[PDB]
Amino acid sequence: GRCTKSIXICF
Amino acid sequence: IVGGYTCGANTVPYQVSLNSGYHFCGGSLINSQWVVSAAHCYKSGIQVRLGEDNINVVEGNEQFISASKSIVHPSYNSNTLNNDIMLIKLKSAASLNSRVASISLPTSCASAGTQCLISGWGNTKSSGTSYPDVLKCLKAPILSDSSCKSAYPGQITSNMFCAGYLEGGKDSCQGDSGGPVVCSGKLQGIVSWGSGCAQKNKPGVYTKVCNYVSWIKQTIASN
Ligand SMILES: [Ca+2]
Repeated sequence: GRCTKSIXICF
Repeated sequence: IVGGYTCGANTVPYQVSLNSGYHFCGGSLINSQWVVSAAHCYKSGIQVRLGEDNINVVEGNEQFISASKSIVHPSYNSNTLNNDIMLIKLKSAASLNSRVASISLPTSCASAGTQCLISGWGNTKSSGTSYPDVLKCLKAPILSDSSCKSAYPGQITSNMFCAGYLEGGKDSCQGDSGGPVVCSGKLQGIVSWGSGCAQKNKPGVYTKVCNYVSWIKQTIASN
């Protein structure tokens, strides 16, 4: 799934 | 950064780390007082760390400066990630030198095929988790509109672009968000999202900074 590339958001 | 290389200390002098007791996102210094990052990196209590190489050791050349303003784009959509841009104002101006320097904003958008430098302290593995001490770098091309939309149908807005490698193995990853995509000396991209990291047919997606130059200028001028 698509996720932001931050530590530690998915959709 | 997956499939990249060690940049070398202070070779990417506009790269900053956003720190809240740990590194959580990157950013790009665009003048002595202002950093560009991703809207999804927003939180209270951000400390901007400039001049970093090893983020876990005080080596010299670091400047730690509190964020005094963190301005998420008013039209940021947390579900679609459209308008994934944030401006951070530093509490005091950074001291600019060879190891801490600003990166130019674009005067026009970049074209497909153009080589860019993507950098950060994010995960270096496509499967599992390994976080580096030192800054990693990757050279990656901008992909066409058609390959980007094919990879992510119904998800790419006019404010996004793809960059990287459809064969897999080379990408930005978790912890790189907010950091720079610089192409011929211009900040064209902000690390935003993707399906996993370095997966086949799933390139990185980046905020299209050329669409925001006017907004950035207007926002800085009024703050
Ligand atoms: Ca350090």
